[PDB]
Amino acid sequence: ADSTITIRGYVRDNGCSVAAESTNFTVDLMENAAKQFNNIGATTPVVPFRILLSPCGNAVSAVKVGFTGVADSHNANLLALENTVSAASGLGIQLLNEQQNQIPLNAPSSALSWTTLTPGKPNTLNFYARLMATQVPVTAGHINATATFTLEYQ
Amino acid sequence: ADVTITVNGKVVAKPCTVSTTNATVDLGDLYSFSLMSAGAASAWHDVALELTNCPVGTSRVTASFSGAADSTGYYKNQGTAQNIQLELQDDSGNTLNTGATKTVQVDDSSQSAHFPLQVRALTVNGGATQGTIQAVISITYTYS
Amino acid sequence: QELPPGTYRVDIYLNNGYMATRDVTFNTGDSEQGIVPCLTRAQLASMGLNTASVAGMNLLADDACVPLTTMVQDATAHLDVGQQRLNLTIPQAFMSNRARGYIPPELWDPGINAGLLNYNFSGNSVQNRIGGNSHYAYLNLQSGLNIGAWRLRDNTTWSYNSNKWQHINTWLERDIIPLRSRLTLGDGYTQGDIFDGINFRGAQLASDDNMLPDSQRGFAPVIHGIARGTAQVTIKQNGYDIYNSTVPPGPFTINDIYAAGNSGDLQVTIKEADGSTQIFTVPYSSVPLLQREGHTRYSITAGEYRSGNAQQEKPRFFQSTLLHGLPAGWTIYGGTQLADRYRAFNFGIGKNMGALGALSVDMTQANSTLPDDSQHDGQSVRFLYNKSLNESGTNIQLVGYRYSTSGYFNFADTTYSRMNYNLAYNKRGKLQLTVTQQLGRTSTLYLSGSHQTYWGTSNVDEQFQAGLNTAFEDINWTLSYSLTKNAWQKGRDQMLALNVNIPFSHWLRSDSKSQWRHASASYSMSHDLNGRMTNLAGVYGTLLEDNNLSYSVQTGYAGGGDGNSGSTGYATLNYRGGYGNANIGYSHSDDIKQLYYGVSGGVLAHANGVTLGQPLNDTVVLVKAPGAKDAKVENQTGVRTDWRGYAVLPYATEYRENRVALDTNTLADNVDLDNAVANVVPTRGAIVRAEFKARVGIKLLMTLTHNNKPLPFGAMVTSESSQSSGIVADNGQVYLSGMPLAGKVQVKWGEAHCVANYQLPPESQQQLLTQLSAECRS
Amino acid sequence: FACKTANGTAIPIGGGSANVYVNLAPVVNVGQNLVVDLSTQIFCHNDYPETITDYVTLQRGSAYGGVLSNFSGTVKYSGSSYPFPTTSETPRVVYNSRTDKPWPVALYLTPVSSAGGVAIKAGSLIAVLILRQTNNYNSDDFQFVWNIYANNDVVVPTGGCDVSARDVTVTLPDYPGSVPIPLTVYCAKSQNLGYYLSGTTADAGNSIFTNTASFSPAQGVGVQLTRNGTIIPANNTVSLGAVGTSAVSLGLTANYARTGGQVTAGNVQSIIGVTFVYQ
Amino acid sequence: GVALGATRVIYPAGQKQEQLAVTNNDENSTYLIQSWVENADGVKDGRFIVTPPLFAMKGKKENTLRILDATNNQLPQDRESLFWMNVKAIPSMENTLQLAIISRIKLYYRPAKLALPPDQAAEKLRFRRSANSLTLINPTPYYLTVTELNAGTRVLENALVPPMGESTVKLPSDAGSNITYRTINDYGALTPKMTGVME
Repeated sequence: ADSTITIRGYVRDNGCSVAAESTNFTVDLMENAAKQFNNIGATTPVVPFRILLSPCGNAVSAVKVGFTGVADSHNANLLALENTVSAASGLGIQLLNEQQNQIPLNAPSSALSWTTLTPGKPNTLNFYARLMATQVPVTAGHINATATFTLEYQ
Repeated sequence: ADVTITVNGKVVAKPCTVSTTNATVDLGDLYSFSLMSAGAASAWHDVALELTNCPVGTSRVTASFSGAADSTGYYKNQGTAQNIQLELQDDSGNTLNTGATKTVQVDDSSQSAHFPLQVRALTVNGGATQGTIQAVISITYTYS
Repeated sequence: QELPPGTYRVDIYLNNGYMATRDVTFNTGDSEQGIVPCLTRAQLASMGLNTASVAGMNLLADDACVPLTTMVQDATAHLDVGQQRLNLTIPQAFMSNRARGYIPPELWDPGINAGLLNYNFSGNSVQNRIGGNSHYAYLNLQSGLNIGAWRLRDNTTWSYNSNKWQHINTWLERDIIPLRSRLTLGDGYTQGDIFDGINFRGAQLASDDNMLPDSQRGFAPVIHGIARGTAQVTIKQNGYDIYNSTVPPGPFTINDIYAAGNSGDLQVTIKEADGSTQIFTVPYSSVPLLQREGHTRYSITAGEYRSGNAQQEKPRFFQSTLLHGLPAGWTIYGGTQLADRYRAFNFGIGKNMGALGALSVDMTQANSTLPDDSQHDGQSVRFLYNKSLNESGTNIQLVGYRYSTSGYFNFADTTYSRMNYNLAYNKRGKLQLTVTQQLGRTSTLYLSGSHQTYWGTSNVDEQFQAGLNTAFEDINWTLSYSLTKNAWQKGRDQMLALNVNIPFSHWLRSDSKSQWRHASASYSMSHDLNGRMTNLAGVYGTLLEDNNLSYSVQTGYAGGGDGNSGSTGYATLNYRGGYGNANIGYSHSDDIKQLYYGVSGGVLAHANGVTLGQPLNDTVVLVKAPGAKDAKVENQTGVRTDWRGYAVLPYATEYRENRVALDTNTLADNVDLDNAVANVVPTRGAIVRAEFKARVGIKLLMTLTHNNKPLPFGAMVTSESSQSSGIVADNGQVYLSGMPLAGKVQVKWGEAHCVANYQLPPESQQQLLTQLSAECRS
Repeated sequence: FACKTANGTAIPIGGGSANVYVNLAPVVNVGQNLVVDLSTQIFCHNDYPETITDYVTLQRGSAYGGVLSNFSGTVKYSGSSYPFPTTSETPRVVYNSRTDKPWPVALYLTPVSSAGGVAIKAGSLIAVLILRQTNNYNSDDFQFVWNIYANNDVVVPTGGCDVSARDVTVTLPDYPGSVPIPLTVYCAKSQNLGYYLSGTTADAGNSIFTNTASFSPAQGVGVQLTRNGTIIPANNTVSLGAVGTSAVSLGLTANYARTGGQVTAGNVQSIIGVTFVYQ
Repeated sequence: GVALGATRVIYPAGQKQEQLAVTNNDENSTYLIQSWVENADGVKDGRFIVTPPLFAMKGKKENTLRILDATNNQLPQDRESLFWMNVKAIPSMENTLQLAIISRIKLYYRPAKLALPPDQAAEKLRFRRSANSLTLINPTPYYLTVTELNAGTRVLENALVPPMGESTVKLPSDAGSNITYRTINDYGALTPKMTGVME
């Protein structure tokens, strides 16, 4: 104690590193050269796509999720594609959760649910999506679109 | 030699002056995101210590540490946050434990010396709690 | 799955891990699909394979069809051409750069070639009641100069008291990167590794540790195993998962994480994907002389001797040191000393037994020629035991003993000029001991002792300390005892002393803006067993905002023993100006009355001029952002820019990343940057610029149309007038800055169409932000 | 004629020849220094004063003994200073008394040093005395050598002045203590005198002797001296002036001296000779 | 692999801008950032200024974002104010599909010199144990961020209570008795469990 030594400080909180998954489409007129099926034509091999909910904070524990996109005209619960001459015709994209249940588009925050999290240790969302032949039939073309996920926090 | 005379003596070293007594550095506040892995640590930070005005013959001084370490051997935080330990070494990269000691030389001319030392912090187990941070260490000296 | 053998365009994986997509030729052979590719070693080294990790591969050709499943064990290839992949399973030892936090060294900086001064004057004046006044004058001097890697340093001083130069210290040095090492010419001192620290002038070539990822620094036991299939191993210690990873199949080893022998021992738990776990535990203690295996530490030292005694000689010499890590805890090491009247040779091994605590014994023999030409041989031996932490909070930190013959002496014992340093009473043996004990939660006791025997005289020098800490949660209880005793003199050398420290923040509002949270006091006492009981109170802390100036106040009282009672007094202020640092101290103790002053600083000869500022540490970054005036560099104390727009930081780690952050709130209303954060990896002794694109001028949002439309999104804009350039938001909006008041604008999105033009009224000047709307050319 | 003394009374060995064990008072004198009176010791008597009167003379060649044997003086035979070494035969002392009567011989010394002296141990040979006892009784001459040993170790003057003592040992108050050096010198006679120094120096200015520390050596500081402002170069004679019987001090003060640079703490030790000059 | 400074923002009165670090960690992928604030009604009206409002980021970078006023004191200074930061993250550049990511976080404009020190607010929420419901009344000028509602046994729902406000929530009757809960501090951390007082 002839000399004295001191450090002070705090910890700053940090959010979640969020990594996505881009899915190519390679179905290539299996569904559409065969069908010729009604506007409920969501016969399409779904893809489990993941969200890397890692790393995160600690008090980060339960949040609210949500999605925006161009609602298809026939079913607003389908994603319309990009308005392209090189595209297909008569399709709308259906989202499915990890339990394979169709997800409501553009729903307000009042209906949302607290996605409970694992503090510290990593998490990952593993969902599905498919193509629903709205018009009968579907002509060939490109399958291009964008969508948006927003998370409102804890 | 008509008469021969025997003259004797001894010189012993006295306390010098300090230059200071009052080291304190805050480092700002960061992320247990960035400190998530077990055994993650901070960035080092410099500290120099002088002691001046030394009596004649005084050549070497041992520095004698003191601090509150936990069972890691690294120093326990006294702030509210947890899982967090402290890291002082020399600039020869050698662990400065509580109670420990280190002798250095003294410059002949300037009657003084300095202490090139480095400090950072750490987690051991990773994923520390969030809160406040407090740390105080003491040091005495012996002379040579 | 399966296509017939032949050449395919296929996404090459490696345990599902994509590398590239090569046309690969297949043959009816041996895999999961009955087919083998013809791969080249040039492909595989371009794929992740350490080629020399598999022996027998250098003797192959460059492009011969690699028999990998046979030459390499636990190695499978599997094609899946339904998805066109090649899932490859390899034992991990055949890859590289698995050091977490690896840095490629070609990313390292040389720096600039530039000069350097570092000065300091200081001094005091004392008034004596008997004798009067006393005035002292010492200026310090540290220059340097760097060209690429040529690192030249000199220090010296000037003197005057109530009176001249003295040349002190100089060296030029340079590293070699593939040799991983550092050579220096000039003044130097040796290292206390096997032998003793020796000042000299010469050549000194040493392996540098500080290139390592620090996960390699320190010893860790290197862990071997073989995975059957893909597994995941968790590793624990003290109940904490100290390591986890999923692991591929195959033999493997572990060169991993920072060690802690006083964390207990290792809790290894190997979950193969079946669920079967391969459990054992791993011991760990350490010698401070250990090497992690594969490392090899060395130095090559030669030159002429330097001391500082007139009564000696300065001859030429040589000395060599070398160490290399070994299997099974064994440890070779060795250097030797080769000089004129003299030769000296060590012999080695130390070892960790793991279960029994680490231990080392070594022995050196030397040949000597005394200045009366009596020539002798001798031997010496040393013994060092370690035992780590037990469950009872107990650590054996060091056990040390050394012994030598009568005929054993040192090279330093020889160096002299005239004959008759009392060499008839060399030491026999030396004992030292280091153990503490964890005391529950809120206490700790430290225990140290050392012991020293001599040939000839019957006198032994000993040293002892016991130090105890208790903390009641603000309250710092300190109680320690000292006891040494010495041969050349008489008296039992002891002291007992105590302290409690108290802070002031722990009583007030933590968000009160009082400086009084940054203040504290303490009170201490002691007694000598010999009359003198003494005590001390001290109140100290920080000051105005940056705490660059700060205060210390104390006094104590002395009593007993000699009848020299007395009060004290010390008051000291230290300020750090941006140009350099300066303080004034004061003592009064009633006979003693004295006053303390001193100013340091550092000077930079660079290409853009000369920079002045605070003291220096060995590697400094230039801050280049012209136009800055008073710039808070974040987490940096006393660090601002000049009136020009430049600054420096001496603060440096190296071979490691460093981060440069700036306050916006300290900025002026008219200049902008793009990223206030920079990052470097420097080497040792270098110089970095911190360049930042400043934008001086007026700051402005506009919402612009053309063809009665907000023009399409994300287009590119430049100023014709200024250099500044912009990117179009929605609604025909773009923010820009660094601008003049009147002018013209070029905009490209298709083929460049739009050209706008403008003039704001000048009264829009006390506003940082202005807004308007207009149209284009096209 | 039985003789005796008080202190040693060493044996009449080989007839009337003998050793002796005597204490010493060698005295600085003008002309020739006193060494030893023998009437202080030697108490001879005629056992029969009635039958015989012993006629004891000394024959010549009775010299000093040991290293003393090369020297000259006088010898106060019956109080009469007859020249030394004995080159003639002296007259007789008659012995006709039962009283152990003193034997009147005192020894003198031709002084040749400055104020110097020769220290002699106990028991060593000091002188060789060829005496001769005839008698009135008959022609019983028997001639015999009285050899001189001591019972103590005494310094004899060889010069004509004298000091307090020849051996002073001091230790400083430690750093930066300096001591006045206590010693005074008188003479038998007013003599212009001087002195210089001796010992291995450190400085070329001859003002700093070295520390010849034996164990735990302090270094960097040697032996500086003064008289009262006066730093003394070695081997340079400072005068004294015409000094006689007054014991006068030399005004000296011993001092540290920073020889070189880095100062080694520890123990300090040096022994210094002085040399006295007839002026 | 993108992230922000933190979650929650105070704009104190008297301030000039607010700084906000945001960061991508990945060293190749490029992103475009839109930034806009809506009110507590979720309506974008440009009342506060985020610079740079639109940009891109390739490689492992960072940006500090400054936020300014554009209202000039037209707001009820008696209590704090909620707004919504809306942060659009765009992957930059074959039959594919991707997502954009928005951070919609709060904003608390704190005015100058309100009465109660905010720590002393967590004790001032009063209640009314009403039927299958609950009334939960804020007498104070603070937004109130409550969780861990354990009315005896049943772990219940999160709540925001307006400054000078209240809330009424649903109650399943198959619960325990005592209101036990935690809330959030001014630093995101959990305040301890407390006890509810109705009537």
